[PDB]
Amino acid sequence: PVPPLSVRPAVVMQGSARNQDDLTHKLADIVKINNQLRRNEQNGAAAHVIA
Amino acid sequence: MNAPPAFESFLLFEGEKKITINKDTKVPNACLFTINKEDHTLGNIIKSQLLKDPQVLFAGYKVPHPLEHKIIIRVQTTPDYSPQEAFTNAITDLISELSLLEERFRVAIKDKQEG
Amino acid sequence: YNGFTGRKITSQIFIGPTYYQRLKHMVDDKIHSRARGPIQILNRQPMEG
RNA sequence: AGGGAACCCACU
Repeated sequence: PVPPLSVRPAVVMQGSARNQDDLTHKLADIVKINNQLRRNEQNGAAAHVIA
Repeated sequence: MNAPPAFESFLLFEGEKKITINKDTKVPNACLFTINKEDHTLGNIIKSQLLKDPQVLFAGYKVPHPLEHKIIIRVQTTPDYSPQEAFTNAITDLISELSLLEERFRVAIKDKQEG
Repeated sequence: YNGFTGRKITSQIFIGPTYYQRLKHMVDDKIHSRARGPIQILNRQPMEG
């Protein structure tokens, strides 16, 4: 489950760049690794890299 | 931030009355005089003068709160007399004594200055 | 002597010069009250401080 | 429309 934005609010900061919660960065890591792992299945790859 | 202005202790606010009179209903012939923007100076002299009056049964004063500028004077007299009368006569006596004292101080100053 | 009445005080009073300090803690830097002001983003409870 | 964390000093 991905919590709503109110659980991990992103605050408009002095620098115009928006600020992201810790949970959002962790979810970004999870999505990246999930997508990479999905790529290494639709096209076969060494069981070592999958592990 | 919450400091009262210094003039607040002696200047009457708009609509505020200098003196109010109420009856003390516990006992007969007793009145409470509330005076605004006065302190121990007047209260003490008035009370002491009232205690000099043989027809006054009770006289006392108090400042209910030092951060407020009110005095309460309670006066009880004999039934043949009135607390209003006693209060008025006490002020008259105090004024007379002060006038005499001022005259005599003037005379003493003149004597001292001449020699 | 009592200032209000001018009467002497029955007990005599210990009095003299003593070095006193004014500390930095002043009430006007501490007094605070709130009635529905700003709230935190994450929980919607009143801010701290 | 407005942040946050960390640390330090201090008060009862």
